[PDB]
Amino acid sequence: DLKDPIKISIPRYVLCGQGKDAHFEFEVKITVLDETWTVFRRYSRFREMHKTLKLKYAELAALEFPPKKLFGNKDERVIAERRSHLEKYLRDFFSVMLQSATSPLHINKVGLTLSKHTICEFSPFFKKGVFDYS
Repeated sequence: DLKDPIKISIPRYVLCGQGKDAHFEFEVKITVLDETWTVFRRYSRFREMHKTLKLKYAELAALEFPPKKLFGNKDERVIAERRSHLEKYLRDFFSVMLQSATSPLHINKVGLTLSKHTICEFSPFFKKGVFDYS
């Protein structure tokens, strides 16, 4: 309960945009303790998060971010595998950030408060934009 405070899943993906602005976005469902919310994020956004946070926190050097091949990303099977790898990435991301003692989210940091608020402050990837919902 308090030892597993952040849960995360990507139950589905959705095709957004029309023409060949058309791209997949992943439905990220996140629960921190009591609070649950959902954001839609394209692969680009996950990668930008990883890059940004990997230089701020060293414990994230051990994390391997899933690559994207140049061709073949219109195949739904590729996208489905991506959903899985991105969900595993997010789950490893939180494992590291909660268990690394050097981390601002270390479960045992004194006075650590954990909420949607502190998570959204920690990374704006998780901040709700226009299609996102609680």
